[PDB]
Amino acid sequence: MVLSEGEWQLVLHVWAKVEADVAGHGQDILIRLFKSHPETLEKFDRFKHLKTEAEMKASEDLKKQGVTVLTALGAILKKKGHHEAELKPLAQSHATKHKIPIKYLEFISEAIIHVLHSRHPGNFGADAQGAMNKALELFRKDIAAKYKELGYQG
Ligand code: HEM
Repeated sequence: MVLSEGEWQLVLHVWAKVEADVAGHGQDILIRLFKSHPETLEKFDRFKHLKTEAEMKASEDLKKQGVTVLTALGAILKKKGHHEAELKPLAQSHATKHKIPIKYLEFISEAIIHVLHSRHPGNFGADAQGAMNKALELFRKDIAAKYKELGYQG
């Protein structure tokens, strides 16, 4: 799949708003993920003991992880589809070291869309959400293709 330039503009226009608060959006997204799909929190050894949302909000490790996730995703989106080199190391560690199924990448995609929609309604109407969903489906499809070359799931 290939996004048109107008779809990329819609994705990078709401992303520039996310980048005004990367740690705050990082937290929101990871907590939304962990609440919605609590099975995903077990993949995180450093903070799978967390029991409540208040403990998640106060964790400095969880916030730092959110910043890591969003900074890497932001570097991939800004490539506008030319992201082959950025995906390689990412696919390798999620498929071989952490073992994250594609399914979980779908779950965090859903968490991203949920939080942008709540925080940025004005910049995240139907067309901007359709373009963000297309940009995350492209990311997932490319990463699933790399998992397959690496010897993992699909
Ligand atoms: C937008 C999708 C995602 C991006 C861009 C992303 C990015 C990263 C990055 C940059 C790192 C640090 C370097 C590395 O280990 O490769 C990381 C580590 C990790 N990621 Fe992801 N990730 C994503 C989704 C997930 C999901 C959905 C899970 C699990 C449910 C997951 C679990 C982990 C784990 C366990 C680590 C290790 C954390 C620690 O250091 O102990 N990732 N991820």
